[PDB]
Amino acid sequence: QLQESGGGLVQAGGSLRLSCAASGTIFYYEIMGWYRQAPGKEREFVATIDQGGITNYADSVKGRFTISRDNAKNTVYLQMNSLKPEDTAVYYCAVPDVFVGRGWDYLIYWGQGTQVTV
Amino acid sequence: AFLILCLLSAAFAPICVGIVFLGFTPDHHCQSPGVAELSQRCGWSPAEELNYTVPGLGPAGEAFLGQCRRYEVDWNQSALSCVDPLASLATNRSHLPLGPCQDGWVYDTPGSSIVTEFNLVCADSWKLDLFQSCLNAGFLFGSLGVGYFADRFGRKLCLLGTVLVNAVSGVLMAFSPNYMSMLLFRLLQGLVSKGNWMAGYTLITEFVGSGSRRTVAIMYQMAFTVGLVALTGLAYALPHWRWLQLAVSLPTFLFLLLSPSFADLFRTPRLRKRTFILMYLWFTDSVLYQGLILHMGATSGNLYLDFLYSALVEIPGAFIALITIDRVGRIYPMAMSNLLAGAACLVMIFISPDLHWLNIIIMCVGRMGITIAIQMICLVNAELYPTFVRNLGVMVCSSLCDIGGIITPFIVFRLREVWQALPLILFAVLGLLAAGVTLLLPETKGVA
Repeated sequence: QLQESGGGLVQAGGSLRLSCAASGTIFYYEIMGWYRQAPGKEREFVATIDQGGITNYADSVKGRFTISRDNAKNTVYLQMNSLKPEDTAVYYCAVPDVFVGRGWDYLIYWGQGTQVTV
Repeated sequence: AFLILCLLSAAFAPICVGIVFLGFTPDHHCQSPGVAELSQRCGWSPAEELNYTVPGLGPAGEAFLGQCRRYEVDWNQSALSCVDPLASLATNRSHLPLGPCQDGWVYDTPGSSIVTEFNLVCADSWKLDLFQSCLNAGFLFGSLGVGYFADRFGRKLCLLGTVLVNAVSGVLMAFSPNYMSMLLFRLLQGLVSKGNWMAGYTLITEFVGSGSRRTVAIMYQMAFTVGLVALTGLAYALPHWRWLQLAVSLPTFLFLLLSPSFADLFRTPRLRKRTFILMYLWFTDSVLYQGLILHMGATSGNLYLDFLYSALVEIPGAFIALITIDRVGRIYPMAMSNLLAGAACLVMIFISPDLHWLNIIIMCVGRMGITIAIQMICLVNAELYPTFVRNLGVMVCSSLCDIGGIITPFIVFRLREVWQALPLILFAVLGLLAAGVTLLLPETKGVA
């Protein structure tokens, strides 16, 4: 059971915090990530994180987004700062399948996301 | 600070391998008194001595007829033409009596070994497997008790406590008078070595965080390869097992101078199927890796070069595994690596005439294929599973793996008498079967 939160409205160069809520069973033995819908286009990719702590990022948003893991609240956070005008879409929380495909383009879960605008 | 850990790993490396150099079986034939006097009296050639005197006759087969028989005749008090001494005494093969070898055996080697010293050659050939069986039993028994001893006194005394017996036992084994004391010292030394190396692993890996842990996870394979390579140089200048053991012992002396649990892991029907497939490939790969080295160490024409070459091709396996982690899924390299192991053996069983040139190329490919398939399991383990503190479940799993490893030398050594190419069929079957099980790992319910 995945649920997203956060979102709002910003003018230019703002900052807001997102949050993905896990169930407890998928928190410890799975891999989390974040995907961007980009309406009028195919879904995009932002960042992942695993149990060890090794993180991956997209070339377009490198040096701007930061992902962190919290164990007490059983949530996965994501920080976005200095937003570009292109960054406007709904953001989904997903659990990729490692053993098939390229490792990050096959989904077995989603949470219907939430909308943000600039 | 990595120098200490590298030295400890390079010191642990020869323990599981030293049976290749300490104990080897040279060409032998038992001693028949009366031939040396005739050889010195008539000037018999030493190269052709085993052509008119050996009881093996035909070199094909005749394992018992050549190494465990004598031509019991009256060598003395007999007049011969000094051309074919047996042409008149018997005049026919199998028409004169045989018997068991009594006085002893004459070996062809400049050095010495355990087989040469204690004569484990004719009917005591099964005594050599006890050498590895005792060490594996010590490895099994050491895992259960190392946790308990570290609690009442802390980790400060235990680490210093267990690095002195490993050297004292080695020295005393180098100064052993009989066979049973060697087994006792071997078990006493093997009780603690795996625990020491496991503690050193965590001690070295404490400082490394995310990413750094992955980077230092290969330095501990590089040190193992370096230790394996540097052992071939010592065995070249010290052809006596006492000297080699005493030379590899003293370094260590100078060196010292809600929450995650196994309960949650099994009730869920998706995390229960994933581990019964992941804890079986590990067993299969460990068995194959243990067996291949012991098989190579018994039928090698030139042992010093094959053992040197079998690590310079193991080195790039970690680099390939680290290269293929980002742009390729996790089951294609595993399937390819597990498929490359079976075909190597299946070809090795079939190249009779020109095998000497092709073995150094095929066995290297097999070793590389096995080396690649082990790092992927460790990377997946690090990626997907949480940080278990310490579990009797993991302890029992390691104990069962050691139980599986105890049996292997008996099957490897004792099944080769019926047929020479029989142990190379079980390895191929296991390798080919381990490739068809990894295809059940992907989740087929709503994968896209």
